[PDB]
Amino acid sequence: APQGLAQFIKVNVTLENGEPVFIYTDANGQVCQGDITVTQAGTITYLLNDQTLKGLKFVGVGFVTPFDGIIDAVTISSDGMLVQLVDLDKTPGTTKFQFVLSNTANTLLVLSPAPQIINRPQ
Amino acid sequence: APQGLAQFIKVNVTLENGEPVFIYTDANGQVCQGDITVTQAGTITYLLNDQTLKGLKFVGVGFVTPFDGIIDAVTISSDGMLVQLVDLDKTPGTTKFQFVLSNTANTLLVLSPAPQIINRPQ
Amino acid sequence: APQGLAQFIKVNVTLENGEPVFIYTDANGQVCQGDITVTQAGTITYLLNDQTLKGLKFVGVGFVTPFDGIIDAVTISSDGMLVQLVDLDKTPGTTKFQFVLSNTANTLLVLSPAPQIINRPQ
Amino acid sequence: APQGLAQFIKVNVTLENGEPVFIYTDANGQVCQGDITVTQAGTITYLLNDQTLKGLKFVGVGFVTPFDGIIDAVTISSDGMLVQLVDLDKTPGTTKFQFVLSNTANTLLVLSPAPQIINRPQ
Amino acid sequence: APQGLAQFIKVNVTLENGEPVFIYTDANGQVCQGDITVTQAGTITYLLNDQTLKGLKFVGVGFVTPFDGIIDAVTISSDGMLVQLVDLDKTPGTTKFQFVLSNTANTLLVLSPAPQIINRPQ
Amino acid sequence: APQGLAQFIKVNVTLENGEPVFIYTDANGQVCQGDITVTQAGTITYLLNDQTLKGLKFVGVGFVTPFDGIIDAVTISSDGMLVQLVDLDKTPGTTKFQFVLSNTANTLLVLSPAPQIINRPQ
Repeated sequence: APQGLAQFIKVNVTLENGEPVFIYTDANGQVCQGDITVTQAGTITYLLNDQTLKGLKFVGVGFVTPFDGIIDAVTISSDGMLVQLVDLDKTPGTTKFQFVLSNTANTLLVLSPAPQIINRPQ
Repeated sequence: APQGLAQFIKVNVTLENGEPVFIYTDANGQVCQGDITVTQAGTITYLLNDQTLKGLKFVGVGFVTPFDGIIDAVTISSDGMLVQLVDLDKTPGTTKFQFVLSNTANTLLVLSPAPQIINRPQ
Repeated sequence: APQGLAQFIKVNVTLENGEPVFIYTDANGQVCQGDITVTQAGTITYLLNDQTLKGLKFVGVGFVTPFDGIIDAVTISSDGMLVQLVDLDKTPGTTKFQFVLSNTANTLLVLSPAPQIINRPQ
Repeated sequence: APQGLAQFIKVNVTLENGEPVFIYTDANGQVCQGDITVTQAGTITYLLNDQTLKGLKFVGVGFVTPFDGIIDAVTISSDGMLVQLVDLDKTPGTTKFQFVLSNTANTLLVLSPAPQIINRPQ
Repeated sequence: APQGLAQFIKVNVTLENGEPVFIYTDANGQVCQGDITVTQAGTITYLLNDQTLKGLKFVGVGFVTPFDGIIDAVTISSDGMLVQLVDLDKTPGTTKFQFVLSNTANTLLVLSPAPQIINRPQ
Repeated sequence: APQGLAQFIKVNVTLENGEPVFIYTDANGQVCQGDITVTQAGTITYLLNDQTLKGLKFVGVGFVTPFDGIIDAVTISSDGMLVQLVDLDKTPGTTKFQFVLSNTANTLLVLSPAPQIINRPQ
């Protein structure tokens, strides 16, 4: 049976001037800008590396256009260290998303800036 | 003992072209742009009026600069229909925030565009 | 647009003879008896100061007559340190409530004794 | 190995004058007043029969003196229809408790009036 | 009114060769094999003694034949240290179950091997 | 940067003789036996197709040997319709797992029979 592609990205979070900075690294340790092109059905797995000392945990992935069909589903691990996106790459187009995280310093949710997902169907 | 100000805003959510649109209304039914100036300690209470048929519920309020001290705390009701912000208005400045909501159509979180809170301390 | 009043009360919890004692303090540090008169629409914000070493967290606010309309809604912060009441002060009358808290020593919920809210509509 | 006693009580909840009324029934269908004497180690199982149309669910059992040792633990089912108390009946004495329930009409927790548990150790 | 039997079993969990081993002990400290015969209506209370250093907590009790009527309900404590089974012992027969636990080392759930419950109605 | 393989399996659940039966189908609609061989790093995405009318939802994936390193992580969607496994395929070997699901008919968790994951590292 046919298998898609699994992409793996680390979401490193540091503090600069007291506020979070999101740095994505790829499977080669390279800092990457964060946008992703999806060229066939598959998954995107994000691992949190929280270096802020603010107790960050993922609570989900947010979208200003959540019904656009670019991302089919979001899954989250029980410890808030992993989120995975399912992208079946049938609907062509682009969508902006932001990571949503809790923190242990206060009761505000933390939002990343928004990368883009770009779907290029087969 | 001294009492602050309680502001009340309705967060109306409709769908246009299949995607959510956030319309804030004030205590007089007037559509307001959404930014808020806080001029003394108090609270901001947001009531959800979901007209999307997508089962929206608040899950919190997100911030790209969550440690800036403009908003002290966020509280949420058990039904996801209300969120309240505590703003003690000691730290002057401005912050951008986005509502974070779940929906019953898919597993993506929904983000509003970002209003600003502006603190003007006494 | 019209703004209500925001009241702020600290819920200090100590142990005496091994059991919790609830002491409310107002915005001037004064110990207050705990009952509140509401004279216009607004909010009541309760901040937990747990000095018991029993890991108390708010889980909500309970009522023996929960459908009486005196309190419209309860919101809670993710860390269990804040609860807020919405009181629109349309329904005149009085209601008794008790704080409900979890603790880390055992699996029993902790209840405060019951203050009263008294609504005096405009 | 030695076995304790398992008691079973139904917590029937009706509305009278728009507000909840708690009626306990025993294993013979008899209305009982609600206080329980425990004369050896065992469990007390409470089954909710909600006839209010307000969507009641147990969320726990609350105590004003939660560290008194009369009740050792509370367990709850995932549907909120059952709560069980563990009473090892080593500590003699009495304690007052109140059921704590959520409802689907509003975000206030519902509290029962308080029965007593009376421990008479072997 | 008629009272059933309350059975109490400790679920001791150790690590051998890096993996969990479940050892049940009865009310006399005796290691028992784990299967239980139920001869009248009652409850079975399982207390977790986690000696693995892996932060185990019960999250429930699982069944491959969950609709067979042998066990009527499962309740769980808020700290994950206790699970209780309600067995009304009307339906005669046997069922296999496995404890389900979370752990703090990873995001996989932990399953015990399966004991049997055997119902012998009165 | 290097990309792994994403496998997609549907977990169809029917009732036969009142009890759940798990039928896995692959990306071609073929019924498959359920065991999976993993030959490089990647993900396994399981979509629930519940045809039981018992309101099944995934709550996680359980393991009798959860620290064996074959599966690195489990993620779950908010609606309980998807679970995903991360398998980095560094640790060679095999592990047995069972799906864990809640249901709306009773408070017992539902367990599948156990497929195997077999890791063959590159």
